Amino acid sequence: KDGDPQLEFKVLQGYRDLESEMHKGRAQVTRTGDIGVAMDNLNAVDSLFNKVIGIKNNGLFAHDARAMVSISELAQISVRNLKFDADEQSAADQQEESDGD
Amino acid sequence: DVDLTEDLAVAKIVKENPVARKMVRYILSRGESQNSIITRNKLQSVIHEAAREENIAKPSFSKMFMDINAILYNVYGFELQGLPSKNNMNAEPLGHRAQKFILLNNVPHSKNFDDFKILQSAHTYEELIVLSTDRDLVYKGVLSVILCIVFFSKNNILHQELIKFLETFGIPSDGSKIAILNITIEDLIKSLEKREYIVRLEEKSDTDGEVISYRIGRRTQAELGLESLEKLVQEIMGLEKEQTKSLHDDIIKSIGDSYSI
Amino acid sequence: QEEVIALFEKCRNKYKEGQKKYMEIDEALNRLHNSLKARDQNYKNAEK
Repeated sequence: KDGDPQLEFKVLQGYRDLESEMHKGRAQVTRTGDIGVAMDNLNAVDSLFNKVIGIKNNGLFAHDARAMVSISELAQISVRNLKFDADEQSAADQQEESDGD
Repeated sequence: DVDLTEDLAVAKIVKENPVARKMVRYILSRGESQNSIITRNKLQSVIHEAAREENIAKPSFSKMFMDINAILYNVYGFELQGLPSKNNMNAEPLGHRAQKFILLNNVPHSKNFDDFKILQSAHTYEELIVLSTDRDLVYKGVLSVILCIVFFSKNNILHQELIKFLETFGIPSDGSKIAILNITIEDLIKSLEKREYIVRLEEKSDTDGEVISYRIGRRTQAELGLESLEKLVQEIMGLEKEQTKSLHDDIIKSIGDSYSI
Repeated sequence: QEEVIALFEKCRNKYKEGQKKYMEIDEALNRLHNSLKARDQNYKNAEK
């Protein structure tokens, strides 16, 4: 695990697809507020980084951190939505989001 | 024939008044360029100016206002409303007794039409860009967003809280010229003030200086139809008739004392 | 009584589940700390 180009690029690819799926859960959470997306993305990125352990290309760390930031926001927002079953704050974004084809 | 005869008699009163025509001319000019309310004093002032130019003795002010209102209904289906004074907000149609005046559009929806307008403008925006109509549309849109904010704020939200919510929707609070509008949001605010869409409250707390909150200005308030607001929200979330009265009461909650009802 | 029983059960669900999720948060914090404990050292080695 110290310098396999295939491992690094597959990490890149999995993370990009992860970004796409997290954008999907972005809208999912905006409508609903699920925490499982956040936790599972965290686990996915951590596992991939575990594979990146020993591999030392900066861009992977940068993108991983991007993932970290996104997932942390995911979790915080989902917790906020979990605490009680604001709505306009949800709605205006949804208004903006639903006006986001 | 009710319309025909009524407009005929309207034309007669016109033979007694071209003044009303010129009046609405200035009315709609001032609005279109400005989107403006007008004071009772300004009304009677231009009225006296006209009476001098017409060289005819001044008839009833209530007469005149009612006459022109009916004119622009049969021609425009609209109502000229005067406003109750600002002093009545912090301390029968009055018409001639009301102080601040604007025009109101008095038809209901024609649902398919408004949606088709939505469709045309959809072509518009999708083609648009990676304006004055649209410029004002964004201006009003931010307005409406903030309205909703104040409603979840129960007709009271401080300055900085509003500022945060603006940042919440990606609005650059840096002080740059507004995208497309090339101005500062502050100037927008001062407009809603002059356009009476907002209320700015500044209180000198001896610990924190002047703390500023904001409430809904009577331009919007008179503008803000209840059912209009409600079905608006339904359309915000694409809602059915199910949560109708439930969210109706939720909105009642969001209002509270928002309006001097 | 029985209303208090229902409130106790609902607050049980709330506290327990949300606390589990907060522990999820905590372990996510731990993992992210691990990332800044490892990748930062990778920065140390690479840059030095």
